[PDB]
Amino acid sequence: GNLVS
Amino acid sequence: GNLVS
Amino acid sequence: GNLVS
Amino acid sequence: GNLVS
Amino acid sequence: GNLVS
Amino acid sequence: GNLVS
Repeated sequence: GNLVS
Repeated sequence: GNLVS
Repeated sequence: GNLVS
Repeated sequence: GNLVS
Repeated sequence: GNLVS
Repeated sequence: GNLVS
């Protein structure tokens, strides 16, 4: 999974 | 899954 | 932010 | 931020 | 997984 | 920040 802020 | 803020 | 796959 | 795959 | 801030 | 794969 990916988290981009 | 992906989270983009 | 940006996510490009 | 950026994520490019 | 990836985290980019 | 940036992540490019």
